[PDB]
Amino acid sequence: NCELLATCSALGYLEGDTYHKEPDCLESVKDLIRYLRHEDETRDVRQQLGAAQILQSDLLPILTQHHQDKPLFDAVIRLMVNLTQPALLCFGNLPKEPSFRHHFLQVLTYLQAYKEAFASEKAFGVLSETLYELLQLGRQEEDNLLIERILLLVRNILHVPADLDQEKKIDDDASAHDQLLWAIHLSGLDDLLLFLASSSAEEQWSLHVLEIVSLMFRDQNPEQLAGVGQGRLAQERSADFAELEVLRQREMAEKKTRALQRGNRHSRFGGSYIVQGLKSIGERDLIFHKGLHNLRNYSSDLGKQPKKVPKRRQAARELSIQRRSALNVRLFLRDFCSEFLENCYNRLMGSVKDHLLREKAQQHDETYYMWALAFFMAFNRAASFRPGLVSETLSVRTFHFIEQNLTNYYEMMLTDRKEAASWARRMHLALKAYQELLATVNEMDISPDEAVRESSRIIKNNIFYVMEYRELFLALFRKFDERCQPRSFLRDLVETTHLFLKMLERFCRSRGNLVVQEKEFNFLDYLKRFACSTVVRAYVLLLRSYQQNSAHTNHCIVKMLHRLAHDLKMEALLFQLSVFCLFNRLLSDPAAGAYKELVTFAKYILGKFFALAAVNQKAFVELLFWKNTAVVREMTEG
Amino acid sequence: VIRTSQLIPEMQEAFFQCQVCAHTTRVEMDRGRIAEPSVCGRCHTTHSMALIHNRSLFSDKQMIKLQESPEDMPAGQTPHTVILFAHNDLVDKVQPGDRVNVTGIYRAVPIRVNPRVSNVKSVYKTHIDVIHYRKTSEKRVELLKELSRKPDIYERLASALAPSIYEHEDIKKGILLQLFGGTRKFRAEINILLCGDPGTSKSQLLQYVYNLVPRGQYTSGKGSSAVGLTAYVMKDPETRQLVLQTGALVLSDNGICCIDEF
Amino acid sequence: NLEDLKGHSVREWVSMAGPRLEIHHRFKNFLRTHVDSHGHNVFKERISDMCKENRESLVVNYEDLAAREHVLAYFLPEAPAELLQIFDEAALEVVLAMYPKYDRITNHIHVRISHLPLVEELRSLRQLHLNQLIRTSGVVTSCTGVLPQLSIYQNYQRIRIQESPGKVAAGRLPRSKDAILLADLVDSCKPGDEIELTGIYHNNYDGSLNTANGFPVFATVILANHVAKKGELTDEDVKMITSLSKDQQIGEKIFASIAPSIYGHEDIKRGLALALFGGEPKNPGGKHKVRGDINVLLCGDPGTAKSQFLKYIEKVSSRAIFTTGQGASAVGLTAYVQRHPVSREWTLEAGALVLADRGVCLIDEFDKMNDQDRTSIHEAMEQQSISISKAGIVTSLQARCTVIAAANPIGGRYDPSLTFSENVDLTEPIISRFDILCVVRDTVDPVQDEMLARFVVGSHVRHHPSGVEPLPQEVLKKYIIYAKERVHPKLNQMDQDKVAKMYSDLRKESMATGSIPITVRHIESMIRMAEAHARIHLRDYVIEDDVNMAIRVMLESFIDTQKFSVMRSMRKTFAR
Amino acid sequence: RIQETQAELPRGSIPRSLEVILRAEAVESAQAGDKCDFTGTLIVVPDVSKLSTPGARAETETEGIRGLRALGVRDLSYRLVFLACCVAPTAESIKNQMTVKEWEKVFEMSQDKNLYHNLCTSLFPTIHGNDEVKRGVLLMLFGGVPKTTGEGTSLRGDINVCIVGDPSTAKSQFLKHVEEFSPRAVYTSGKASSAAGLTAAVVRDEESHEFVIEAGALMLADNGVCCIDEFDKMDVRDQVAIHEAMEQQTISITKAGVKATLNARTSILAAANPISGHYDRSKSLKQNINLSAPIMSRFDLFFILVDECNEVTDYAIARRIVDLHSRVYSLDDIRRYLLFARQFKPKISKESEDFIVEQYKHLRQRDGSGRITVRQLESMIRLSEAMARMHCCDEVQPKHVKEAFRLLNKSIIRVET
DNA sequence: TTAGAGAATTGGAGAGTGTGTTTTTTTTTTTT
DNA sequence: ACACACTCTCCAATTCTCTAA
Ligand SMILES: Nc1ncnc2c1ncn2[C@@H]1O[C@H](COP(=O)(O)OP(=O)(O)NP(=O)(O)O)[C@@H](O)[C@H]1O
Ligand SMILES: [Mg+2]
Ligand SMILES: [Zn+2]
Repeated sequence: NCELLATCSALGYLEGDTYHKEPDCLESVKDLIRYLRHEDETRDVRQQLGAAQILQSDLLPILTQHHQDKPLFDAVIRLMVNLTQPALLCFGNLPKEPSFRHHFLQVLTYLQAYKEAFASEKAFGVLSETLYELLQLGRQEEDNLLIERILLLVRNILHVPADLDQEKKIDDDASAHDQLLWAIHLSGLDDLLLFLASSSAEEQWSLHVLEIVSLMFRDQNPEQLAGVGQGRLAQERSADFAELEVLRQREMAEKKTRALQRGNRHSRFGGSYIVQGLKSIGERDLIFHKGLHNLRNYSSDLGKQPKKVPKRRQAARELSIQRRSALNVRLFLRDFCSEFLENCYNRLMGSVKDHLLREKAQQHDETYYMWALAFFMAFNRAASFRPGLVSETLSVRTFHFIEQNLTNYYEMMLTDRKEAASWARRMHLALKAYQELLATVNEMDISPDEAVRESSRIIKNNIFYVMEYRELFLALFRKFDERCQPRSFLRDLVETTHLFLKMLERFCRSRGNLVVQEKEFNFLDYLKRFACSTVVRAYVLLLRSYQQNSAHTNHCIVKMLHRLAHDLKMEALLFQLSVFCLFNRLLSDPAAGAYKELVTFAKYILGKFFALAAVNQKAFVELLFWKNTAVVREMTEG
Repeated sequence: VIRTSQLIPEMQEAFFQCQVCAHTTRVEMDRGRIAEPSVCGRCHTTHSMALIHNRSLFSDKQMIKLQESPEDMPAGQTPHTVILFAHNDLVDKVQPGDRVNVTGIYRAVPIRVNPRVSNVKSVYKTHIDVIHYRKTSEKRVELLKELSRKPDIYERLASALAPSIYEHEDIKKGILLQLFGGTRKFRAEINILLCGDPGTSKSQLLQYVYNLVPRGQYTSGKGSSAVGLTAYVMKDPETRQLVLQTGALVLSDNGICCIDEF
Repeated sequence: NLEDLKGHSVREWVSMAGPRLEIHHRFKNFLRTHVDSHGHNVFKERISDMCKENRESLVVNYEDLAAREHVLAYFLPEAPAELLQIFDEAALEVVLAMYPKYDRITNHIHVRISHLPLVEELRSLRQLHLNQLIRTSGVVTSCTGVLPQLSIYQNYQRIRIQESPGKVAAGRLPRSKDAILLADLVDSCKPGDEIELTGIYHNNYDGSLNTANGFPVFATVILANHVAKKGELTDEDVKMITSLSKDQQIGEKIFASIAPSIYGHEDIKRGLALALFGGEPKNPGGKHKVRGDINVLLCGDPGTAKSQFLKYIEKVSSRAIFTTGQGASAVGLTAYVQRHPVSREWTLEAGALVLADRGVCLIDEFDKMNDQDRTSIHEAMEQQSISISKAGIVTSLQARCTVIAAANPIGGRYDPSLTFSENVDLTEPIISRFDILCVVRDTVDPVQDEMLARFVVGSHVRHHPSGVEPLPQEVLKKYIIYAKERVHPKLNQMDQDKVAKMYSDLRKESMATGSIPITVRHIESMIRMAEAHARIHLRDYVIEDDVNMAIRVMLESFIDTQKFSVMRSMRKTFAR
Repeated sequence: RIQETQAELPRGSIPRSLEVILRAEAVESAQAGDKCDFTGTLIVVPDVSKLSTPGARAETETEGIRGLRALGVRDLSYRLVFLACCVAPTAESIKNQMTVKEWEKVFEMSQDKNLYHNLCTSLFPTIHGNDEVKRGVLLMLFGGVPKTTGEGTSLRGDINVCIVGDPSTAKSQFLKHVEEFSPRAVYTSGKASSAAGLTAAVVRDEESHEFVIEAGALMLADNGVCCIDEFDKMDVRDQVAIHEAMEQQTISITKAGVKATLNARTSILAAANPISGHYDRSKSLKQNINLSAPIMSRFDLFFILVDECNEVTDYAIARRIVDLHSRVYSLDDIRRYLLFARQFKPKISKESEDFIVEQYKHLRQRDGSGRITVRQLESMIRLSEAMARMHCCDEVQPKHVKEAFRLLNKSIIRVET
């Protein structure tokens, strides 16, 4: 430790607010590079430099005050570009070994400190001025390299994640990412991103600008971002008072129910009762030791602890939570997003698609391209501008491209067991983008223009005639798994299914019959494929969280369930004890008034069950087990 | 009644929270036993659930000590005693020295041989679980107005004092005037002295007037007296913490204080 | 530059190699180069004195450390356990550079800081102060035996200090703290001492406190670094002291410098001076010990500055105690027995005459003690011990003190128509135990009134908050402590015939008037006074001048005992 | 630890008490005997001795709870505590407190004409006649500057005043009136109501059978004014202790287990009764009163009050009393002005020395011609300086010395004659 | 396409070990 | 003799892999 801490001091010293470099500072930073060139795989030199806080202590003063020496400026920039490179790229993965895990965490800690240190607007200002000078040349390879490393420096600074677990800030407060983003605006560096994105000859930089822009907007979804306006202050104030009111009210109500359930006399007042005629697990009647009031809602299991699960038996879970940034940041982001869509989207997408098609040996990350089209199409649609603003993406090639990518991800998720989690994440991203394409063609039907309506019919015609889009949903439902994907994937999949069936039904109405890739089609025959009992199990799992599901989610799932049960007459497939337990809890909750469709559907299907049970007593056995299609149909025959 | 404890809080519903992931759960409790969770159901990590004392739900209890009354004793014996527990509403309704009738449930409990060991003694201790206990206007204004408007009311009110004393009318008038007093710098209240032989009815007269006024007090100048004229500091027989004992003169502020063998 | 605090706490910063070496060199260079206002090297002298006496302990002053090397003075109270370690390492090699053989005597040297400016009151300590260097004051009440502690073994002792009585508010209670003494600090104090303590404030866990309070609350203690009561004379001090002794009029300078604001009263100042320096104790042939100390009594009219003189003596001397009349008991004067608070056994403890020891014990309103309390001092005043036999204890204690007392005449005013014994009302066994006796009276001369009044008015305008020339009081204090420790007068010869004749004649006349009875004690008293005058002149041997001075003081104080009409004849009888 | 205040305690009940916990900036803001209002929350604290942890073990007619892992096979019990977040009572400071109204008032007082008599009237409106007493007692409030001599001895600041009179007349009124007016003052008597009395005492504490001190009236009256009634009748134990307390302003104790020096810096106003109740107008004060010469010589001023049954005077007194019952400067103006005046420290002028020494010489030769000590010279300086301070004068000019001499001379003459 | 048998890894049910635990004589101050 | 804290072991439950119904 002491060796580096002693030698690194050579760069200079600070006098009040004036920084004085040493006369061999350049040779000194060259020695720091020589240290890094012979660093250990644990990244020990980087941890030592971080402990010595060289970047915060000397490099920021050198860049702010001594940048007139362009060779020294170049040396400092490249040094900190190597130092700031994200930990996942340095180690190659999050390490399995505890020693390397500790080193990774420590390196990432120093990177977090560097990100906080970089928040000074003066650095971005100098960087933007330098970059503004470089682009005026219409240059040497070293000039291009300086542009490259400037872009990569801000990329690396943005890339290292914020520790929301450390910050624990309330909504509308600024995180480290938020403050740094605001500093980008305050420096004017954003204007250069829009120049680079809009200028045609800068296509080589546009691929980097895509990563920069997509890194900035991560915390804000485009729909709520499009929602913002100057009156939001009073809106949030009044709404928060209302939210606090209902929260307090709910706790009061629940308390009183518990208070009435408990007896009034103290916990040692005693007593004992025999439930005459109710036999035990043993040969004789049950003896009950608890208070008299408890028998009003008795179930024998109330005394039991839950079953202890094995470690490897646990399902997947979310590592993320919804947020909103400070109103200043929200307004700035909305302006930037509007200006990017206005000036840059189609040109940048054409450039990025060109690079992804041409430059396959370079292994560029396609997920950013899909993220950007998924984000900006949603923003454009939320603002309901003319479809011309997103013209480039409105073509069949996008559907085929994302289908082959999504099916590749699906096949890899199945085959490449060692990376199935990441393949599932990639597949989920692709599904999200595809849902936006469907929403876009649906929206232009309700436009006033016949030309775009005809274009919509052309796209939808190809999508429904070809096999892949109508087969894909069944392929995903067939291989959904609790370890493989969290429930968010299932929500997206079933909602996309409802939208696909809606547009399919509307398209089938155009002619006496639809012919498809070759066979005469039948909508009811296609829906019969979803009568697989595994699909119903997934639907029931999604239904357990109906109070936490969105209103749109609940509408979509209940609509599809009623259609499948009623019109296909497959009703007996829903006669299940797990479902009946959920129905019992549903009808017991006093909040049932909010869920009229669900309770009426539940009472309807239970009516069918009790009507059958009155005739046939075997239903009480069938209720324990899942049905094959033949059994579902045979139960009505008896 | 002999003695009354300080108020005791008592658990009703324990509140458990996970250290790892802040998930919470509530446990209704069973004749003094708490069913502590072994594992957090949300995050599947054992021995991670903690009892939060001030978030739990509590009740009030008090311990009262009572003695048989002197009338119903066998001759020459010392008296017996029992312990009573009173909950919620009844928890502060009696004070030492007074007398009551009580209805309750006669309970019996085992006791442990030492605080560490789990063995119990073969002879049980019993107590009473209390359920109920009993202790053993314009019309008036108009009557007072008419009576005050009657002649010789001063003589009549004086005559009403101490009917056992047949002739000392002007002394009764002086005592009546002391009870009425002046009104509010200068001392507005009145002080009176009675002198003469011992065995005369003056002590009976003090005890009579003492019983007529709400803020009254009575004691003797002798060192054998029940409460002193002087304030002092002593250790509480229960907690052995200090308590400030003010004297009869302080307690009788805005009241009458009768002193004997002055 | 050492001052460049960046990215690190000061504790971490001084742990680094570069800063540690800079601190080490700076303190070493400070030790070798530090100079006094005269251009003298300070630490050459101090180190040499430390080595010559084998004392292994070096004292540094915070003020001039700051004045010359402020950066170290700035760090020092913030990280004491670091800088004090570096300081010890630096001092030992300077010592070995000057005295290469000193490793034979010791292998470590401790640096001790002094005059630290940031004093705190003993009840104003808070968690803000933890692990920093502080200074406080108080009186010791408990003190363990010296015990060995593991490290090798070193001495260890624990004490308890509390707020000084009369610095707490009236009728309320004092706070207290514990402190730890290690190595050469043990037996730097004993119970009842008032001390100034510099140390590190430190805390640790204790289960008893957590279970007694129910909250996770810690216990605290002070690690002592320097302890001093509230000789070390320089060469310049002894040089000026010895040079002053050349003056033939030094007696006038010393006498005129006692209680300077009191006008007049030459005899009182002279008597108090002799009692302040004192004669020398001796034990010829080992079986016949005799005391050295000179006791004084003052008596006379009210408003004559009697109470004021005692307060001055209390201020100028060291190891002084003051007490008044009915405010003292026989048991409080000598020694007392108690059931010990924690050892649960009978134990004996020191009273005033024992606690004073080789010091001054001042008494006031001596006329108004209870007689059963006043007769407790008879052994201590002559045999100079206190013997006790109570509650199974049988022992004796040292009582080697000087007693000074003030009294009033019977009926409030002295009458020159009566002798001293007739006017004072004290018995012969008390009167004969005082070496010097004085009588002070009112007078009515107008010029003397004008001079006294003008002087007092002058004193008042002089001290608004805003004969020969006397010494500054600090010079006199240095002079007394030198003379009592470095000079021991020898009585190698004197005229026996002259003293014997005078004594016999004097005793014969004392029988005639009966003003005071004269005994063997008077001769021994003159020997003490002669030695005291010899000591004031810093002479090792008594000479003829000293004997004449002693005889003059004796006879001048004796003539005042007589009736006014008799004094003329007595004065002419004892012509000197 | 707190207790129910006197106003709440229901008749016949024993008082209840509670444990209160203070933290951070609120610490040591309340002392025993204070009455305060606390804001916070009520909480429940477990018996920490029976819990166990990886860091530390458990130590070990009711039962607690059972069934926690940390509790083992023991049982756990609770008690109530009140956690308080706030507590309040139930030179530059003058600049901070005085608004322009107060500044204008003290300025108007500084410029006032015959301010001395105006303040006498304002402070003592009830009193009849006896202006000399009013002037004398008023001056005592302004004190005198204390001084420390270079060798470390110190010179007395406070003056002391004594009033002797018949039990029927005014002397008691002055004591109770100034006590009601003044801040930080004590009323007591020579027949004191405690084992300590006027000066400190030793008592054995039964918690250890250990000897400790207990404060007397003159310790509590430190930095204040002390009023002593029936001073002619007093315990000998206190009388000896008063000799030191009057001039040295300290108290010294040396008994078993206790050795201390205690402060008693106080201005004393004493009231006494002459022998046979009524003052013998034919005899001196020294013949009339019980006090000894050493105590009597301590006071800076003396005054005598004696009645006679003049009909008009009696009728006037009666009418004053009944009229009072029938019903210039306020007391707060006097308080604010007095606290302003006591910041001045006037010097004596060179020319004033000649007048002072002359007057003392004149007094001394008069005494010698038909006794006066050095203490009288000090009292001249103190009284004249107090006069200069009360008029807020910059130095002790001769106009103050003349009045101070007049007061002292009239007092001594009526003492002797 | 759905289900059972053979091999490998891992949780926890259970046992063993170490340790802890009113009633008498004498002094001192101040009340009498 | 009767309770905590800690260390350690062996049995068999859960999943991977190959095979038949
Ligand atoms: N010669 C003097 N010079 C200066 N101050 C003096 C002188 N004589 C008396 N005083 C002052 O007189 C005051 C009383 O002094 P003090 O020592 O108590 O005299 P005292 O004779 O002992 N009085 P007392 O104790 O009643 O016999 C003090 O303020 C002295 O400073
Ligand atoms: Mg005196
Ligand atoms: Zn959890």
